[PDB]
Amino acid sequence: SAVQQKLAALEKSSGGRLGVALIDTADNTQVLYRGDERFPMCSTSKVMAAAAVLKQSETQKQLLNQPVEIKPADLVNYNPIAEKHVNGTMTLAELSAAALQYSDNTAMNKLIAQLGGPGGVTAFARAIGDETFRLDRTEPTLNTAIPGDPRDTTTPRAMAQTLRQLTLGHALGETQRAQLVTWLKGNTTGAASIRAGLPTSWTVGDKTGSGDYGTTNDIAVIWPQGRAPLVLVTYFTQPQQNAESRRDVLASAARIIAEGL
Repeated sequence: SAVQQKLAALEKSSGGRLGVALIDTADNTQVLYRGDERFPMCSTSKVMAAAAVLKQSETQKQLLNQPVEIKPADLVNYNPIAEKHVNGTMTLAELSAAALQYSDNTAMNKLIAQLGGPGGVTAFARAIGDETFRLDRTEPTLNTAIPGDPRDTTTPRAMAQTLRQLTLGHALGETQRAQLVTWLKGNTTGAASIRAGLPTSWTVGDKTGSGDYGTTNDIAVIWPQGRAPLVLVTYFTQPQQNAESRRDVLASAARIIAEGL
């Protein structure tokens, strides 16, 4: 198609490997580029950890208010929010918001621990029908993004269908889904990625991710005005271990998707 031609040209211009999955909920049509190839998820995996805790709270009705201790030994490499509460507590709601809206890596590890380890996050993916997602490590080693390493990867198609079910479907209860949507819409890290390629008028909720090998990711639910929502996943990784992040590639992919409605 035309969009596949331009996405292929974008990739060629960039020197990296680009993966895209779009779901248009209006007719359940899909646009895919390298949709079945594995990409390192990096921080986009935080969406699944938060979703898994939200699912837990459908039964444990007060779980999100449960306080969790933040101690100096919990701090890893990027802890913008948890640092503000060392030697205090944060609730699981506050930890989920920090992981999602600020990509706090300590918050992610607390969520992994609440679920019983990386296998508890992966188990949730399987329980909603995602047989591709795999979380293997905690923060920060899950970001090594080594070429060919299947650990901590998913595919664009799989992540698009899962993100659809979590935010617009009913994988979660009603109050839980609305909380996830509210959280994604208030992300602070995404201004230069998918958002930068879309009309200023559309509402976006997204989660970014970055890691070694110049890995630059963004997953998003998009609410155009007067139009059914869209789900867009953009994954990007590069051949050199020390390559720079390329958020512009993600904005460009989104702009190519958007021009063709």
